[PDB]
Amino acid sequence: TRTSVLADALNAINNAEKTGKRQVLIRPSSKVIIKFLQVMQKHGYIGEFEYIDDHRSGKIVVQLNGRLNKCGVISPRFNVKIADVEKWTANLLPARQFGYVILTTSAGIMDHEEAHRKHVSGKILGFVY
Amino acid sequence: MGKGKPRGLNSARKLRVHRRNNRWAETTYKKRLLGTAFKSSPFGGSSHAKGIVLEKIGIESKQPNSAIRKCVRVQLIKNGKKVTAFVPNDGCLNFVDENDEVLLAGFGRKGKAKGDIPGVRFKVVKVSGVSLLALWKEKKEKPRS
Amino acid sequence: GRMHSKGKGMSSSAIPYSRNAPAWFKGSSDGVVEQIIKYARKGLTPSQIGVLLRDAHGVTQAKVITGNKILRILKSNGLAPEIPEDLYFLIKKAVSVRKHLERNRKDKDAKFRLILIESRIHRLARYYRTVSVLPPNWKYESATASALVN
Amino acid sequence: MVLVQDLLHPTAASEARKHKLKTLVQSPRSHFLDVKCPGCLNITTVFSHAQTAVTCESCSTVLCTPTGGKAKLSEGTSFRRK
Amino acid sequence: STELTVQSERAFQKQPHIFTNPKAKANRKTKRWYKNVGLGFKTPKTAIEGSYIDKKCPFTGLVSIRGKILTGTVVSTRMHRTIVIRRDYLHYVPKYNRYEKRHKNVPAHVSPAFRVQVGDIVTVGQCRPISKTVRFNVLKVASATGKANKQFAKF
RNA sequence: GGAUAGUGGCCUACCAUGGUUUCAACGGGUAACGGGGAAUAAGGGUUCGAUUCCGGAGAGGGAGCCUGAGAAACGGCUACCA
RNA sequence: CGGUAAUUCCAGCUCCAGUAGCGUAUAUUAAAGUUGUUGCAGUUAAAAAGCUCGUAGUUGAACUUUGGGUCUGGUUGUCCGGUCGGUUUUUCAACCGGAUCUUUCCUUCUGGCUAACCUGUACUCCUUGUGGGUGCAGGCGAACCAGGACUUUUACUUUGAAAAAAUUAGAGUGUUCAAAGCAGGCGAAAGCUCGAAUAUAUUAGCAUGGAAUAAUGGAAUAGGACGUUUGGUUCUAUUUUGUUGGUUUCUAGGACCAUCGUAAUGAUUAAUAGGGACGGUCGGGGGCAUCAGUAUUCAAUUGUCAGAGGUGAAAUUCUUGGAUUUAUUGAAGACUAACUACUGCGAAAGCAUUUGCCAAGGACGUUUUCAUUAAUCAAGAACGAAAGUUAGGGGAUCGAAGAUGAUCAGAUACCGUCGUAGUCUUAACCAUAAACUAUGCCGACUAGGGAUCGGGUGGUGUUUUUCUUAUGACCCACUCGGCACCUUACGAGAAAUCAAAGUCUUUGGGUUCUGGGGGGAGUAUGGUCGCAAGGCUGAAACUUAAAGGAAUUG
Ligand SMILES: [Mg+2]
Ligand SMILES: [Mg+2]
Ligand SMILES: [Mg+2]
Ligand SMILES: [Mg+2]
Ligand SMILES: [Mg+2]
Ligand SMILES: [Mg+2]
Ligand SMILES: [Mg+2]
Ligand SMILES: [Mg+2]
Ligand SMILES: [Mg+2]
Ligand SMILES: [Mg+2]
Ligand SMILES: [Mg+2]
Ligand SMILES: [Mg+2]
Ligand SMILES: [Mg+2]
Ligand SMILES: [Mg+2]
Ligand SMILES: [Mg+2]
Ligand SMILES: [Mg+2]
Ligand SMILES: [Mg+2]
Ligand SMILES: [Mg+2]
Ligand SMILES: [Mg+2]
Ligand SMILES: [Mg+2]
Ligand SMILES: [Mg+2]
Ligand SMILES: [Mg+2]
Ligand SMILES: [Mg+2]
Ligand SMILES: [Mg+2]
Ligand SMILES: [Mg+2]
Ligand SMILES: [Mg+2]
Ligand SMILES: [Mg+2]
Ligand SMILES: [Zn+2]
Repeated sequence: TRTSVLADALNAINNAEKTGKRQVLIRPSSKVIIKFLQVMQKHGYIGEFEYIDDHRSGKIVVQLNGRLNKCGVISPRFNVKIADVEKWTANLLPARQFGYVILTTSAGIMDHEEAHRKHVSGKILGFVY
Repeated sequence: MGKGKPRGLNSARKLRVHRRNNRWAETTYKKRLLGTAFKSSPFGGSSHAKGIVLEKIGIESKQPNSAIRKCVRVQLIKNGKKVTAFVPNDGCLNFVDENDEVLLAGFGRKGKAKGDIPGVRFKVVKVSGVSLLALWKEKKEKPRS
Repeated sequence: GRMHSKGKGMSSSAIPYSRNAPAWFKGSSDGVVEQIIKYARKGLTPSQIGVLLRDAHGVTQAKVITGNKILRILKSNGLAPEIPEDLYFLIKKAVSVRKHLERNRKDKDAKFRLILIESRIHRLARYYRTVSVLPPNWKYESATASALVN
Repeated sequence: MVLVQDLLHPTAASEARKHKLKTLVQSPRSHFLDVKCPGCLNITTVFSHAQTAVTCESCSTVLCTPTGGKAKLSEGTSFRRK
Repeated sequence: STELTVQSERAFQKQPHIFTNPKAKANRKTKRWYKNVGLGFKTPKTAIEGSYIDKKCPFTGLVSIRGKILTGTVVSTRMHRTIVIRRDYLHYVPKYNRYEKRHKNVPAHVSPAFRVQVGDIVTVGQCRPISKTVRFNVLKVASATGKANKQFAKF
């Protein structure tokens, strides 16, 4: 089966961005996807993206910016206990300096810097660097 | 690829049962879990063993090198098992003599043969309460006969 | 990629953009609903019905014109059968292989398939039991399945 | 189809070419052909992929032999589009 | 489940220290004593309107609910006046950082006030040691029906 | 009901047939007393914890008990084995 | 390392390392991403079960409240130090809240306290005023309680309460330094005086916020939801009728069938998920039934008089009272060529002469239908080449066994000749193969080339030609499904190579399985399965420094 759509989508992104396609298509297209992408937009790893409504399921067209390096997804959505964020981001992203860890939470879908300001953690989805 | 192993947030058991039952091909873990040290390994899973020199043997070594190695068959005290101990340094089985209490050591290799001495897994240390190196170098002297 | 075989098809109906009606294809909701419940009393199944509605008459989907699907129409008039449509069509086939095996003791690749169809049924039954269509503590098989058919 | 395609607006050639499923929107490419039989002066909305030996409204004329894809329209018959 | 007979042992069971006065001539005769249980638990009228005595009921007995107010579904009901509640849960295992779905069946006494069936979810209060294993007492069958009144397809 | 300081299959009568189990029951092993902790030491961990504290046991075994608020005590006793 | 200059043995002088210590042995942790959750491998190095089904497990498409304004609290950078190196605002900021209003309730009431003025009852202490408050009938309740009513339930995460001390980290401090310790510090040195912290420990429970994530649940026989319903039915029952025992009320609270209304009355998709229906097809798929070729054999009758077989170079070996050869048949039980391919189907194993029947099946198409049924799977199963095995039938040729003829130092080995068992089949078993694509299954996405085939579209295309044809058969372009190549690899890879063995130290889509130096060993044992052969399952002791893999040059 097609399991984690988010992953299965971000995989296409990661393939697209690897070759230098200026865009990608993403079949299934969720809230999470869009709130994940929305996050990439707010930092700037991603251009426009255009959610098609198949009178049906979803479908997205992303515009890549040549800025994504990796559009990570961590797989069993591990629960994170606020301090353990530091151990995830340390182990996933290059450097204390720059990068983001896209985590769903009580607050919605933040990145790990926004989630530290708020003082609210939860599950992880993926990351970007 | 999914990479073999399961990845669920609720897997755990199929990890933790898998890693119990793969470990078993890790030879470190198997000896620890099955008490080969205790049930076998002449010394009772122990640093050393006092054991009576039953005879001074000369053991003709494996190939490349060629030398008769000057060893001692022992009878380990506690277990009553018989082993074969090497005697380090020039002669020094001369210093060992016959029917002595001889304290033994592992050779180094966690069982197994040290180098070319085929079927000898032990070094003599103390002969009747001294130390071969103390005899060999003659900093200490033997307690008479 | 198929349930049982290793053949990975997408033989499929597409479904057009419009949840709304294709206006010009006329009739009525009630007229089509009355059209359907004739066919529900003639014995034809939702899947057969909707073909007949589509092929000859101007229906695209009952979903579209009526609002309700078809089984949901038939249920509303008490004309949906005890054993569901899809399951019934498998329970038929099961019998049509259990019958062929009784005659042909030596025939392996049919025994193979019969083990599939049987399993396919127990997939579907176990689904239906959990829905609460078929009552539970009720197994849909072989000996009594011939009686469940006819 | 390399690097930059602007994938929201394909050329209609591609949409017509690609699978009726494998486009931006799954739109089927079947029609409800309004066939007229030689007998009665009345028009049956024949779906082009019927799956059935399609009779008329009442008279047994037999309109379309259901083949695999689109149905062969039985004998010298006439039809409107959709 | 059993049930019904009220007084049918070698002994004949009354609510102890509670009396049904013969000189007095009320309509009920039997002074049905009952307990308000607390912790926001309502006394079901099947207890107070009913007949059975039961030492081990919270409502019609000396059994005092306290401590852990557990819950969970009901797996086994076969025995006399007790139930087996299947209290599923996760178990975290840091060296993996995932979860075991674990089990523990909890045996729990029933006051026949409630009607308990298999595949019913049920809150249940710790109380005295009733029995060997049963340290718990059914307090609230949450799935009272659970599609019991409604099967039932044909319009 | 009996007992117990008291709850209880703790014991007894009569009755019912339950109870646990591949979410490892039961069995076996443990060169296993449990925990605090220890060593190792990026993160995740592994192995150790007889041992200064906290629990639990035991006083050669296995029993049985007196006194006593508190003992199934053993720098109490009775016995049998060794 | 050591065969007379041994830089490795053994001694002197040098010298190195550590140094009141350092060695040795066994554990053990690290190193070991050589146990791997993070984080390994499995085409060939060890490693994908022969295949499919399959319960538990684990995992599982998308969809329901988004956005905009309006004020209002902070919190550091700013703008000067407005100041006696520190402090208080503004010109400004981002950031985090809070209240709300937006088709919007945050759980709702029976009452207590209604703080407040939405007020306006006398209207004015009073700069010409809506600056300002003595003030109480209607009444905004969030300013709190104190009791109902009943909560969809979890996971998840928050801060909190708790997680004995020592330990652990860690603040304070002149034990002389420290390791530590809980000490200490300052006077007239007549008395006074700071300390003895903080943090962690995340497993479970308890507390409260949050509502993404994930599950779970609700109205589709509505027995549904509400209430000016209007009847009722069962109540329950306290408060006054002087106080007890009633009976029935008024009534206020249950609960339960009616009927009158109110509302937008109530089902999300219809996953390039899946199943199932239909359609035309397709196939060397399977079972059961027949037909062939034609073949080899024996035998018959037939014919023709010296050899024919065999040879690996060479021989042996057979008949002649025509064996062989020539021709007609017969029986038997075989196979089922040529086509036959980088073709088809089948879960694999495997499957090609014929028709027939029996059911099944993939793809396809489909404005069909159900609506989460799905993927993978320890237990369990189903099949499963050949051989083998019992038990039947047949036995042509080859043909494990055997005989036997040569050769070679010899050779029960090739070759040679024959030739039981089988081969073939039927009824049982067995259950393994280099059952090998030595590549688990599903899932997605990355690169072109041209082809290749099984489906499907379009071409005033060409030809068929029975005049237009219409099928057929191509060409050409593109498409769903199948089976494989070429080049660069910028991607992989130890490389061979691989468009998957890619999207992996820039490490996480889901799942099952297997491997942890070599051997010992697929052995010993014990199960368990088998008629047995044997299978499945599966050890260590002991042993050893390499065993491999791939490639390079020889
Ligand atoms: Mg030699
Ligand atoms: Mg597919
Ligand atoms: Mg499957
Ligand atoms: Mg009692
Ligand atoms: Mg012990
Ligand atoms: Mg321990
Ligand atoms: Mg201890
Ligand atoms: Mg001990
Ligand atoms: Mg102690
Ligand atoms: Mg002693
Ligand atoms: Mg004693
Ligand atoms: Mg004592
Ligand atoms: Mg003593
Ligand atoms: Mg280690
Ligand atoms: Mg490895
Ligand atoms: Mg291999
Ligand atoms: Mg989802
Ligand atoms: Mg410290
Ligand atoms: Mg012959
Ligand atoms: Mg072919
Ligand atoms: Mg042929
Ligand atoms: Mg299995
Ligand atoms: Mg065979
Ligand atoms: Mg032979
Ligand atoms: Mg095998
Ligand atoms: Mg293999
Ligand atoms: Mg090995
Ligand atoms: Zn007609």
